[PDB]
Formats: sequence, structure tokens, C-alpha cells
Amino acid sequence: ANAGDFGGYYCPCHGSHYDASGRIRKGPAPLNLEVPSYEFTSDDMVIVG
Amino acid sequence: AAKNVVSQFVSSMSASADVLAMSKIEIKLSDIPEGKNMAFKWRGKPLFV
Amino acid sequence: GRQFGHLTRVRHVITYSLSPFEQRAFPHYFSKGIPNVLRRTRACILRVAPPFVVFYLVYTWGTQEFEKSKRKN
Amino acid sequence: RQFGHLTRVRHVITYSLSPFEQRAFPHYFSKGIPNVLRRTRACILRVAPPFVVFYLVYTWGTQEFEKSKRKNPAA
Amino acid sequence: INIRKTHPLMKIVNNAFIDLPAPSNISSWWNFGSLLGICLILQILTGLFLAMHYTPDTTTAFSSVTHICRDVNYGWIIRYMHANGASMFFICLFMHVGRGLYYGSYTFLETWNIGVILLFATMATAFMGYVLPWGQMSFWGATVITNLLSAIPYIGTNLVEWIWGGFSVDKATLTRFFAFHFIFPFIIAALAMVHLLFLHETGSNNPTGIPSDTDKIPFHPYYTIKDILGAILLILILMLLVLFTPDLLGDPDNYTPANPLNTPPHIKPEWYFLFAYAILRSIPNKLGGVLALVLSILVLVIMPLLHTSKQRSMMFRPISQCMFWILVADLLTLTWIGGQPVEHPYIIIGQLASIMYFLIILVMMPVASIIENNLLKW
Amino acid sequence: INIRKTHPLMKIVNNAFIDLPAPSNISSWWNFGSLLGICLILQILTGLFLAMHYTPDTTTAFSSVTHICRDVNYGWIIRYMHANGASMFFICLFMHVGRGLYYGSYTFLETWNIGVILLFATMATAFMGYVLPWGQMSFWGATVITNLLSAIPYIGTNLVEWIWGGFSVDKATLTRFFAFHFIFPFIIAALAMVHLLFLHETGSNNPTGIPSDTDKIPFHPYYTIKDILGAILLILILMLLVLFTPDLLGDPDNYTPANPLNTPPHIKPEWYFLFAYAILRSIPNKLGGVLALVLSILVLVIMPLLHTSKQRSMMFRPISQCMFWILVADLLTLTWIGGQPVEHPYIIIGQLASIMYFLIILVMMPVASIIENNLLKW
Amino acid sequence: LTARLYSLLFRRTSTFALTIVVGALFFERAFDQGADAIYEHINEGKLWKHIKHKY
Amino acid sequence: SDLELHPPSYPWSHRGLLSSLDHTSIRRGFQVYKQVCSSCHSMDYVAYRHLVGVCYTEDEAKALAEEVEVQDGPNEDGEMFMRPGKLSDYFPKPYPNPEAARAANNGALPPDLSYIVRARHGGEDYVFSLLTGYCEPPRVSLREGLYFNPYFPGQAIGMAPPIYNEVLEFDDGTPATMSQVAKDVCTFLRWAAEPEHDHRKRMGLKMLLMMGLLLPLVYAMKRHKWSVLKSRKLAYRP
Amino acid sequence: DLELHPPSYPWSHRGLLSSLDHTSIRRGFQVYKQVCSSCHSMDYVAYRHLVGVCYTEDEAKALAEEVEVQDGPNEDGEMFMRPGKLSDYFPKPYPNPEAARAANNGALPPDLSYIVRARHGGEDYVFSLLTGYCEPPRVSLREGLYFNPYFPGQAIGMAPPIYNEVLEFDDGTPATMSQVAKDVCTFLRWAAEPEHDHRKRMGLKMLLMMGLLLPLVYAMKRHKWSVLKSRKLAYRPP
Ligand code: HEC
Ligand code: HEC
Ligand code: HEM
Ligand code: HEM
Ligand code: HEM
Ligand code: HEM
Repeated sequence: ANAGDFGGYYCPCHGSHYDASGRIRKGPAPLNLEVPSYEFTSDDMVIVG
Repeated sequence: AAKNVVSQFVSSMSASADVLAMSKIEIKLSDIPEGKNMAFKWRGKPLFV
Repeated sequence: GRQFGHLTRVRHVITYSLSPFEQRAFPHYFSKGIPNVLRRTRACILRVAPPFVVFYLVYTWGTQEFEKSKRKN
Repeated sequence: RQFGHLTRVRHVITYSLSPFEQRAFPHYFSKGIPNVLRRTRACILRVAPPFVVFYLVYTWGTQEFEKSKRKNPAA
Repeated sequence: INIRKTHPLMKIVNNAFIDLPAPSNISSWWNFGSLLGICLILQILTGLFLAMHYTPDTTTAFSSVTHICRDVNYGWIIRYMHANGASMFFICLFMHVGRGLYYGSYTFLETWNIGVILLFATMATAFMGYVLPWGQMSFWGATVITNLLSAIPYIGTNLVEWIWGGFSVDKATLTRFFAFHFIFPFIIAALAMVHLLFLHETGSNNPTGIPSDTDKIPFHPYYTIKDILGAILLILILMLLVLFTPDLLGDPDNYTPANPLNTPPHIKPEWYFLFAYAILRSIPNKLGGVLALVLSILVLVIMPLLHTSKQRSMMFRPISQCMFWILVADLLTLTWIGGQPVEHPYIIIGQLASIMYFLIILVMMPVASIIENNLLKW
Repeated sequence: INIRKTHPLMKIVNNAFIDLPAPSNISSWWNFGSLLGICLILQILTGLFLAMHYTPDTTTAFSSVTHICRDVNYGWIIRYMHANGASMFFICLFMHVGRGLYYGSYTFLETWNIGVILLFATMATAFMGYVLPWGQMSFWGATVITNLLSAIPYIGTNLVEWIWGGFSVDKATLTRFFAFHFIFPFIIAALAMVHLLFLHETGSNNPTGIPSDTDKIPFHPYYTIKDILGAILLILILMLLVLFTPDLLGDPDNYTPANPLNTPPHIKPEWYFLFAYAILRSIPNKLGGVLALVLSILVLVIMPLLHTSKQRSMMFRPISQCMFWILVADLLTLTWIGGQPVEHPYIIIGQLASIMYFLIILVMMPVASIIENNLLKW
Repeated sequence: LTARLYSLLFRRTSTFALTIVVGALFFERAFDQGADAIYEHINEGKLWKHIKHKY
Repeated sequence: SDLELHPPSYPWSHRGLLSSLDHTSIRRGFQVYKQVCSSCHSMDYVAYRHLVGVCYTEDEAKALAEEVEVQDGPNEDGEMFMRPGKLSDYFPKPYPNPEAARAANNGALPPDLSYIVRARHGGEDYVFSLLTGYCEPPRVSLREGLYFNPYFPGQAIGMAPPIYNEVLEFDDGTPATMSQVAKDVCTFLRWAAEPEHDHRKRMGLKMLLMMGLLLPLVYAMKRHKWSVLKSRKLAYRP
Repeated sequence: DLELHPPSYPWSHRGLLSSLDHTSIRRGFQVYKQVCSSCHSMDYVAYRHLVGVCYTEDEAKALAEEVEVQDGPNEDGEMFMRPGKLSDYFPKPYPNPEAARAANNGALPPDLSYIVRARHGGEDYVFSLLTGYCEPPRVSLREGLYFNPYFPGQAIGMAPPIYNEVLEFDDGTPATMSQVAKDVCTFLRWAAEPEHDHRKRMGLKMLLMMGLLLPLVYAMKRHKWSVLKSRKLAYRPP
């Protein structure tokens, strides 16, 4: 968290440079992150699965 | 007989019945400060909020 | 104990051998197998069976002795 | 392999002596050390030059690693 | 030339399974080698998958095998295959031994010795595998046979405290027995290769006892498809046992968690140890009873050294054949008396059956052999 | 005449060990095969003791290893012996491979192929055994290499969800790895017997590369006492590492409970993978990286099919021998660069080191064999 | 029938293996339907499909 | 008094080799256990995920799993509060400790009901006769801390016969006699002893058909290959 | 962030044959029992590991019997605390690890069994970490993290305990900072390796055996190879 070039995500296993939403622009990382089946409720909660 | 043997032994190495039980969690949001990540257990893997 | 070529020295023998496709799958099964198994059964009745009837008689004797001991008390 | 049907060797005389009667270490300090000095003369031209290149790459990569780790920019 | 006669592994294959001059006189009582081998590799596979889901600890073994039979897919049938395949392996092992005693093939001396050592190893592997499920029966039988090993004066106490890892059957004993049952069938397979080596030194045996070197048919493809026939017969019997009546062999008390206080009253080993156990409890001597068992296996060593006949087999000696069938009935008698509770007429007939066992195999065999000998103008 | 020449065990032992026709001009490089055998039986013995004191359960694995190291008498020396003996096993392994490529014994093709299969089996054995202590580094290295297995397009997903033992690494993963880490070394032993059987089919090789049928001395007792010399030196090294520097090769992050959420930035495995992980993290291609690894060991397979020189030694081909030393330095460079973290000059020189690896092997050594073939009016 | 069958599917080994694999899949399908029909047929009533068909 | 009474084999619906289990009776018996017998007997190796496609439905499995709350883990403080649980739930222990049940009785721990059919000499018919055969002691009572039951080794139990004319009078028609609840609990204990019964019978049918297929074929091929040596004849030439 | 490599110190056990002071082990255990056994645990060392190493019989029994146990069942079966004779571990001041994270300002304090062996450096790292509390040169300091450059990230949620509460050793050593820090780091080195004295004993054994035995087998190999090293060839043709 708060690492890499773009300030967002940064894997230390091979130095994949992600953005804040985890999108690769430097490294051999093939794909980007997957949105889970989550839905917010405005009581500052979220159902995740 | 041989392909049924292969099917039953692959099914024995396939999975376990209790592993297929996985949950739908409820997560609270704003206990995490502005600019911080935190993981929650889903399937053992980290769950980035 | 070894491979072929050196095992025995036999003259005076001619073996006839028939093709497998030449003859039937089951050459006279019922007309031969039943008297042959009757002969092999009669060849072992008084040698195989009298141990087992001794087994069953000692079985029933010891069993009824146990029952008689456990039904008077 | 077998032992008795391997080759055909003529013209050969071999002399050898009983291992008790000659000593255990005949001139180990008089022949073996010039022998290994001869080996050292006969090896370094083929063996040595990779390792010095590796040592230079080792030290160069370490120093470039630290000088890339420390920046001190201007602002 | 021929690829089979050039490649060094293929030379071993050719000498093993193709150019083996076999006796043409052998019926289904000689299929037992392939039967035991296929039982062994299926035991390897079933125990391997069990070990992929088994936990060797006293707390976790019962629950983990429960997790296997209820949760892991087909683990219930793989466990049933392992246990009932051990039972089928025992049936084939006893009948292999019975063939080797009946047809006079026990004149092969060092092959018989290798078989005796294999019998030791299969007994040890069987007992420790039976210890592994952490049952009440397994706990108490392990305690009893551990004290049987403590019967040895001045050596046995240190040896039993050496194999404990504690005071009794605790987690150290459980994991050590797991290691030995987990490693031993490879050594069994190696000594089986040695067994096969000495037999292919000698050559196989026919029912007559006369060597069939004038009538050698090959090992392939005749005996290969005949062993396939016997093997699939074993498959159907074994699989119908594991899928129709799983409970005709397994003890009911085997499905209980181990209580360190109970000692349930019908405590017994499994049926392939009860004849080993009926000799014990029908002799009022601890060291005497375990020495009687060890001497029974040593009698199985001795019997190649008392063949004072002039034939090879008992095929044409009917008196010794009838004594052999009385010994068969006496073996099943000792097994059933091992399967009974300790009762006074059962005590009497068990002692009489054990002393009858010793008197038939030890004494009556050279007596019957010498009556058969001197009867035939010899 | 002789018990050794008539008894069937001692026939094989005599024609393999005592009266084996071996060449006579051999330095310490041919001790390494016997040292691999001694390390094989020694590591099997230490693993046997460990399996008599280990539990494969993710809740209790780390505490069980601690129980071995502290509570069990000398379990610390046996754990250190198993670990450092695996390390010296890899040392003797790469020395044996380097010898077989350097003196040019790779012309024996099936021996080379059996050796490659042994190399695969030993690497998988050692990796699953390194997973088995159930530490932080074991957990995360198993995670990364499991996903490397999942890198296969269209085929890898079912296979790696099948070998997960779950949705991720859990108790089932630990038990499957324990089962394979047990079962592979005996397969390695049997294939080592097949390795030595093909070598005794061919016959051994001198340092000169000249065929040496005319200087046959027996293996007994000369090379037996030479192997005793090598064995005593190798036990010297092993006892030295277990008595003074345990913590030298032993990685630090294998000493904590495996936190499933920590992921320390230290990511490198034990040193016998770092040559290959550097090949992985150089090429910017997922399938290309795993393909480059598999192609590296397959180039090690197809090393003899690029041989075209007219003498099999490197002692008389000097510039090819210099290229061999450059290849040794390249391998050690790849290992140390795999023993580093990832930054920009490291990325540059790791990519360049992989390029120099395949450039030296796939091009320069056959062309050097061509030119020193060409120089002698051939 | 027999002469036709031997003259077609018993003189090349690979075509023989391919047609017995294809017939093995077809026989596997037919045996699935037959065995499932028989086992559901001799134990009608107390089977979960009808109790789920309630709901 | 060292004279056990062996249970006869009874005509069940799971009697024969082709026979099956009533999942509706399994449903009734689990309602019996959960509503009567779970308070005194542990069945800890049975979960609600074993009750998905056997007799029950999906959403009612969530209903049953929310009927029993056990525990959640640490809420960053280890508070260990009460959680419903959706599908991963197991069945709760009535007693946290064995001596909790020992002090709640005269010792005499109620065993876990996972394996009781396959765990005593005599299976489900032993269970049926155990729950059925209650009468009065003619002359022999021992200390009046236990009860009377002939179907027991030792002939005395500390368990009261929990049947007594409609303990539940449950959901469908099915009048709650001794016999109906005993048949339902025997069917349910048989299913608890084997989770894979009708699947085993289906594979047994498959296997009987396949071994009726192979045994003509393989014996025909063995007779066919051995047919050469069965046909050979000998002749003497000097 | 940067990462400072710690120095190497001339420890009196740094030499490859020098042991540990058991008196230093006793006083370092006194350090651990006074102040260090309140946030960290050392859950893999029992009191019987101290009775032949740093105390006598009754001393270690008193140290093991002044501690609670919360042992298991009684006649009712619930719980009861206990002194505990010798099988006691250290009584885990933070029971749940997430409750440990909620105890302080996050970053739960780890156990101290393998810390000398597994923190990228030996006891020098621990000593410099304990004494490295110093002045921040205009850094972040997010309200719960303390500045120490002997740490990756220089932000530690552990207060400096080392000058505060001089603990009054039973021998009576005047507690400075570095003396008590050296003693507790030596105790942690022992807690890493209890085998240290015995492994240096067997190192002495093996070094004498390989200093006297290695030329023997080498000389024996040269003795048996003395034939082929001395053979001489000659060429007779006809
Ligand atoms: C509390 C009172 C109950 C209730 C409601 C039920 N059981 Fe029974 N049970 C209880 C005790 C205290 C004991 C111990 C005495 C003993 O084991 O002899 C038992 C015993 C059993 C047994 C064991 C018999 C044997 O293994 O031979 C079984 C199988 C058993 N109980 C079953 C059972 C069933 C199916 C119940 C629901 C109808 C049931 N018990 C109710 C205490 C109690
Ligand atoms: C409660 C307050 C204590 C006490 C009495 C001691 N420690 Fe320390 N410690 C503590 C926390 C909350 C942390 C973690 C903070 C962080 O993650 O930055 C630590 C950490 C350590 C470390 C590791 C270094 C680190 O992780 O930053 C060591 C080593 C260490 N603590 C040692 C130690 C010793 C020897 C103590 C006895 C004097 C001791 N701690 C007391 C909280 C607390
Ligand atoms: C450990 C299990 C055993 C295995 C796997 C095994 C394996 C074999 C095999 C493969 C054969 C050759 C084929 C055959 O006739 O069966 C064989 C033959 C034989 N075995 Fe065993 N055997 C075992 C146990 C024993 C034992 C305990 C003995 C008795 C000491 C024994 C004695 C013999 C004899 C005498 C033969 C030759 C019989 C003949 O020539 O017909 N075997 N065994
Ligand atoms: C090396 C291969 C083998 C392994 C890994 C192995 C492993 C195991 C394991 C883990 C168990 C306990 C689980 C269970 O009981 O179902 C077990 C039990 C058992 N094994 Fe093995 N086994 C092997 C070979 C054998 C062999 C060759 C036999 C003898 C034929 C055998 C006989 C048994 C028996 C009788 C039990 C007890 C079965 C039971 O009570 O459920 N095993 N084995
Ligand atoms: C798995 C571990 C291995 C073992 C236990 C093993 C065992 C042996 C043994 C005992 C020898 C004879 C003595 C000696 O020359 O040192 C030998 C020789 C040899 N091995 Fe291996 N080996 C192994 C791995 C390999 C590998 C990976 C290769 C390469 C493919 C290989 C290729 C050779 C060759 C070419 C020789 C003959 C060397 C010569 O004649 O100079 N071995 N091995
Ligand atoms: C079948 C025999 C073997 C058994 C039963 C066995 C058993 C074990 C066990 C239980 C462990 C975990 C405990 C520990 O880490 O010290 C282990 C670890 C290990 N084994 Fe083995 N092993 C065997 C063979 C081998 C072989 C042949 C090698 C390779 C030379 C090997 C290399 C390793 C390595 C590298 C570790 C990790 C050491 C560590 O991280 O502490 N094992 N083995």
C-alpha cells in the first residue's frame, strides 16, 4: 500500500507498478484486479461476496 | 472401467466438501483513514478495502 | 532354470498342434465338464470332507456344551 | 562389461612393487608442490578471467544499487 | 536385430515376462503371484491417498478419517478398498503359502526364507496400519502386544520404553507407528523382487513335482491373460465386498474414539491375528505364549528341513494329504477359537487344537512321510 | 569354486561392485556419485527420524518443529542434518552435472536422459520438503510457484484448482506435499539404480576421453577407499555446518508462524532455485517466462544433440573450456542475481544475464567445437 | 454383419482403437441411462427427486 | 447378567442389496433429534451442509442454521459473541466438558451418535430394540440410581425411555407412537452411520452389470488363448 | 525507506568455541520476568528448560509455581487455576492476537523465541534496536510510532523501557542501560539456541576427531594406491 511509481498498489514479488485502482503499466503482470460481488449501504457498510 | 477409475481418483484429488462453504461478509468502511488499505478474510485470500 | 535351447534332450516326439481359430470356443463343455468335475469330486471326498465334518461336530459339541453350561446356572 | 574379451595388447611389460615395502608418502614435499605449481601455471589462463569479471560486476552492481537507493534531489 | 533383445531394461523385461519357461501344468492355484502384486500396488495407491488426507495425531486421527469418509469425495470407498484389500491380500497370502506347502515347492530353501521374512514384514505392516485409525480396539491391542514385547527379561523393558516415547500409547507411539506403516511396503516390494530373483534362479514348479523342462510353455501371452482373468476375479470379489457388505469384516468397536479406561469385553485382534492370539491365551505363560508364536513362525521355517519323503508333493501321498486337510481344519478351528470369548470348554478345545497343531506339523509329518516311504518298497 | 560367483545376490554384487571393470586415471570427480548415494541414504534416514517426530497440521506444524528442535533429544541436530544434507546434496549434484558436461560423458544418451528425470524429481522433492516446515517463506513461495503452475493458458486453471487442495493453501496442501515429499525419494533411488545399470552397461569414462578398455582396474578396493576418503570429507563438511553455522544457509523467514496476510518483501527461496527464478523475473512475459524455464532445462536435455566435435574431452579443446568457465560464471551470476531484490540496474543485468546464458549455450559452444574441429585439418 | 465388420473395423489398429473409443463413449451414455433408470425404478417412492418435486 | 439378547434382523426398507433409505424418514428423524434428542446426545460430526440435497432444501437449511447460534471468533478483542451462521455450522455440544455431563448424570456419558449403528454388536435393529423393549424388573433392582432395560449388557441404563405417547406430535399426519419415532430415528441413525448409502447401491448395480458383462468375455478370451494347448496331441517316433 | 545494516560486536560468545554465561542467563531471565513479560510472549520455552541451565531445583519450582495455570476439568469439570509444577509455559499476557493489536496502537508485539535468529542479523540487531531510541530529524511521526533507525521504516510502536524501572537483580548489579540490555540480549540468544553449549561440545568432539583421523584415512588411501602410482611400463616387440 502506497508504493510503486504511481502511488497506488505495488507488488514486491516482481515489481509490478500499479495505479491507485491497480492497473499495470510497468512489469510482466498480465491483467488487472477483479471487482468482487459487493454492494454498499449508506450506513457505512458493504455486503461482500 | 479405466476411465471411471480415472474419474473417481481425480474426484478424490479434486476438493473437499467443507472447502466449498464460503461466506458473504459484511464490512464497515470509515474506520480506515483516508489513504490506507486493509485486508479482510475471504476464501483465506486478502480482501482489500 | 535358464532360457530355452539348453534344457532337455528328447528325441522320438512329434507334437500336433491345432490352430485356435480352427476349433470351437467351448468344445463339448456340458458333456465333459460335468463328468470330469464329478470324477474330481469323488477323487477327494474321503480325503477332504472328513476333517470338515469333524470341525462341524466339535463346533456343535462345544457350542451345546457352552449352552448347557449357560442355561442352568 | 565383461573382463577378458576387451582388447588385444602385445609388446607390454609392466613392473610394479609391493605396497608395504615402498613408503607411504615418497617425497610429497619435493614433487607434489612443484606439480601443483605447474598446474597453477597451466590453468589460470583458462579459469581465472571469468571470476574477475564476475567480481567487478558484483561490486559495480552493489554500488549502483546504493547510489540509486540514495537520491538527494534539488528543490 | 530385435529391440527387446538389445535395450538393457527390455532385456530385463524379456527375461522376466516373455522368455520365462513356465510349467504348463499349473492351474488357478498359481495365479497368486500376480494377485498379491496387484493387491500390493492397490494397497500402495489407497494408502497413498489416505496419507494425502490423514493426520497422524491422537487428537485428530479419528476426526480426520471421519472427514475423509464424510467430506472428501470417494474417500469412504478408498478407505474400504484399503482395509478390505488388506483382507483380500491376506486370503491370497494364506493360499499362496498353502500352495507352497501342499505342492512340495518348499524344497526351494532360500526362496522360502525370503518368504518368511516377507511374512514378518506383512504382519508388522498390518498391525501398525490397524493401530493407525486410533480406535478402542487398536489402542488396547497395541497395549497388549507392546507388553508382549516387554515380556523379554532385561532387554524387553528398555526396548518397550524405547518404542513408547512415553509411558503408554501416546502421540509419539502413534506417529512412530505411522512412519513404519508408511514406509514398510517399499521394503516388502524390494524383498519381493529378491523372492522373484531366487525363483527365476531356480524355476517354477508344477503339481507333479517332476521338472517340466521338456514341456515349457512361455509366460506370455498365456499366463498374462490368465492372470488378468484371476485379477479381475479379485477385482469383482473385492469391490463387491467394499460396496455390498462392508461390515462383515470390520469390528463395530473400531468406530469408537479411544477411551483410556474402558477395555471393552470383546477385545480381540482382527481375524488374521486371532490364530496368533489363540496360541497366546490358551497357554498360561506370557513369555511362553509369545515364544510359542515365534516358534510357530520358526516351524514354518523348519518344514523345508524335514521333507524326508521321496516324492516332492503330497499329490501322490494321500495320508500326508489327509493330515494336511486336518491341519487346514485345525487352522480354521484356531481362528474361530480366537474369535470367541474366553470360556472353559473353549479353553479346553483351544489348548487341544494348539497342541494338535504342533503335533501334526512337527511330529506327524515325518511319521506320515516314513510310513509312505517304507510302504513303497524303499 | 566361489560363493560370490554362484549365489545369485553375490553375482549382481560382484558384477556391479567388486569385479567391475573401471578405468584407472580418475581424480576426485568420480567420487560424487557415491557421495550422492550416501547423501541419499543419509537424508532418507534423517527424514525417517523427522517423520517419527513431525505432524503435518497447519495449526500445530510450527510448534511441532519447535518441539523437535527443543524438546526431542537431538532433534535439532537431525533437522539441521536433513537441511544441510539436502544443501550438500545439491552441491554434489551440480558438481556431478558439471563433470558430466565438462569431461564429455554426455554421449551416453539414455544415461543423460535418466539423469534429467532424476533432476526433475529431486527438485520437486526438495521444494515440497521446503514447504513442509510451514513457515512464512514456505507458505508464500508455495503460493508463488502454485500460481506459476496456474500460468498455463486454457489448461492450467483446472489443473491448479485441482492441485490446490482447496481455494488456496490449507491443510490439504500440506498433506499432499508431505505425501509426495515422502514418496518421491524412493522413486529417485530406483531410477538411480537404473542410472547405474545403464552406466555398467556402457562402462565408465576417463578424464582424457580416449576409450579406456586397456586399463581396467576393479572398483574394489581402490575406489571403495577413495569413496571412503570422499565420504569422510563430506561428513566433515556436514558436521561442520551443523556444529558451527546452522544459521548461515538457513533462511530467516522460515522461523515464524506463517501469517497469511503479511507478505514480507523478502521473496527469494533457498539458493538452489535462484538461478532459475532470475530467469523467470527477467523476461517481461508470463508464458514466455515459464516457457523459458522449461526450455532451459530442455536445452540441458538436448545438450548432446548439439555436439559435433571430434574429441569428447574439454581438456584438449581450450577455447571451448574457456567458454565452459564463462558458463560456470554465468550460472553463478544468475544465482546471485536471483539472490537480490528488484530494481532498475538489477532488471537490466538480469535480462542481460539470461540473454548471455542462452547465447553462450545455444550458439557459442557448438561453433567453438566447429572451429577447433576445423583447425586440425579436419 | 460379421464378415462386413471384420473386413472394416479389424485390419487397421488405430482405426480400431478410435472406433472402440467412440463406441465406448456411446455405450457409457447408454449404460448411464439404463443403470440410472433401473436403480430409480426399483426404489421409486423414497427418492429425493420427488420430495424436491413437492416444493 | 452375562446373557445378552441378540436382536433379530428386521424387514426394513433398507434390508436387501437393492434396497434404499427413506429421506423423508431421515427428515422426520432429524426433526426428532433436533427437537428432542440433541439436548442429551452429541452428533458433532454432522453439519447442516450434510442436509442440503439429502432431504431438505436450500433456504430452509439457512433457517435451520440460524435456529442454532454457537459462536463467532475474535472481533478484534476476542469477545466470542453469538453468531447465526449460514451454512458452515456444525452441531453444538450440549456439554462443554465430559465431566459436565458426568455431573449431570451418574457418570455414564452419552456417546456421539455418528457411528452407533455400525458401532455395537447388532446394528439399527439393536437401536430399535433398545428404544422399544422397556418393561419392569421382576425381582432384580440394584441401587435405584439407574433404570431397568433388558436390551443392555448389564441390563440397566441411566437413560429414561423418551417415547411415552407423542413427545412431538410433529409436522405431517404420522401418529407419534413408539414405532413411528423409532423407525424414523433408526433410519436417521443409519444415514448418520453412512452418508453414502444409495450412491453405493447405484455403483453396486453398475458393477453387477459390468461384471456380468466382463466374465463371459474375459473367460472366453482366456479359453481362446489357452485353446491351443487344450488341442495339442502327442505321437512317438523312434 | 532505507535500511541500516547493524555493526558486529565483539561478543564473549561470538567466538566459535566460547559458551554463554549461565549467570548472565539467570539475570537476563530476571530481566524478562520483571518488565519484558507483559506485552511479548516466549511461548516455546518451559520451566524445565531453565532448571539445569540458570537456576536450581527449588528456584525454578518457585518460579513455575508463582504463576497461574487455569487448568482444565475438576469434579464438575469446568476450570480451576493452579500453580503448576514444571510443565508450565509463559502465561501469554495477550490472549488473542487481534486483541493484542487492539491493545496497543496496532502492530501487535510478536513472540521472542527466534528473534535473534530470524531478524536479518544476530543479537547486535536486537541490542542496537533496544538502544537506538534517539532524536527525530523532522520526520512524520504519526502519533503512535517512535523513531528508531535500526528498523525498516523507522517507525516503531514500542515505547523505550530500558532506562525506566531498574529492576534490582538478585545478584545486585547496578543497572545501567547497556549492561541490562546486553544481559537480556544474551538471554534472547539462549532462548534462540538452548543447544549452544552442547553443540559447541560436539563441535570440539568432531574437530578433535577430524584433526587426528583425517590424515589416517588419507594415508591409508595413499598406502593402497601406492602400487599404481609406482608402476612402470616397457615396450617389447619381437
Ligand atoms: C436425556 C435424558 C436423554 C435423552 C432425551 C435421550 N438420551 Fe439416550 N442416553 C442418555 C444417557 C444419559 C445415556 C447413557 C447411558 C448408557 O449409555 O447406557 C444414554 C444412552 C443412549 C445410547 C447408548 C446405548 C448403547 O450404546 O448401548 C443411545 C444409542 C441413546 N442414548 C440414544 C438416544 C436416542 C436415539 C435418543 C432420542 C430418542 C435419546 N437417546 C434420548 C440420555 C438421553
Ligand atoms: C508493551 C508496551 C511492550 C513491552 C513491555 C515491550 N514491548 Fe517490545 N514491542 C511492543 C510492540 C507494540 C511492538 C511492535 C511495534 C512495531 O511493530 O513497530 C514491539 C516490538 C518489539 C520488537 C520488534 C521490533 C518492531 O517490530 O518494531 C522487539 C525486538 C521488542 N519489541 C523487544 C522487546 C523487549 C526485549 C522487551 C523487554 C524489555 C519489550 N519489547 C517490551 C510492545 C512492548
Ligand atoms: C509377500 C508376499 C509374496 C509375494 C508378493 C510373492 C510373490 C511370488 C511370486 C510373484 C511368485 C511367482 C509366481 C507364483 O507362483 O505365485 C511366487 C512364487 C513362490 N513363492 Fe511367493 N510371494 C509371497 C509370499 C511367499 C511366502 C510367504 C512364501 C513361503 C515362504 C512364498 C514362497 C513361494 C514359492 C515356493 C514360490 C514358487 C511356487 C512355484 O514354483 O509354483 N511366497 N511368489
Ligand atoms: C505404503 C503404503 C501404505 C500406506 C501409505 C498406508 C497408509 C495407511 C493409513 C494412513 C492408514 C490409516 C487410515 C485407515 O485406516 O483407513 C492405513 C490403515 C491400514 N492399512 Fe495401510 N498403508 C499402506 C500399505 C498397506 C498395506 C500394504 C497393507 C496390507 C495389505 C495395509 C493395511 C492396512 C490396514 C489393515 C489398515 C487398517 C484399516 C482400517 O482400520 O481402516 N496398508 N494405512
Ligand atoms: C540423482 C542423482 C544421481 C546419482 C545418485 C547418480 C549416480 C551416479 C553414480 C553412482 C555414478 C557412477 C560413479 C560416478 O561416476 O560418480 C554416476 C555416473 C554418471 N552419472 Fe550420475 N547420478 C546422478 C545424477 C546424474 C545426472 C543428473 C546426470 C546427468 C544427466 C548424470 C550423469 C552421469 C554420467 C554421465 C556418469 C558417468 C560419468 C563418467 O563416466 O565419467 N548423473 N552417477
Ligand atoms: C522420504 C524421505 C524423507 C522424509 C520422510 C522427509 C521428511 C521431511 C520432513 C518431515 C521435513 C520437514 C521437517 C524439517 O524441515 O526439518 C522435511 C524437510 C525437508 N526435506 Fe525431507 N524428507 C525426506 C527426504 C528428503 C530428501 C531426499 C531431500 C533432498 C535431499 C529432502 C530435503 C528436505 C528439505 C530441504 C527440507 C526443508 C528443511 C527445512 O526447511 O528445515 N528430504 N523432510
